Amino acid sequence: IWGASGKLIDTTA
Repeated sequence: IWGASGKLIDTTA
């Protein structure tokens, strides 16, 4: 996950 993957999961890891 880098930035935003879809909508709800927004974490830089």
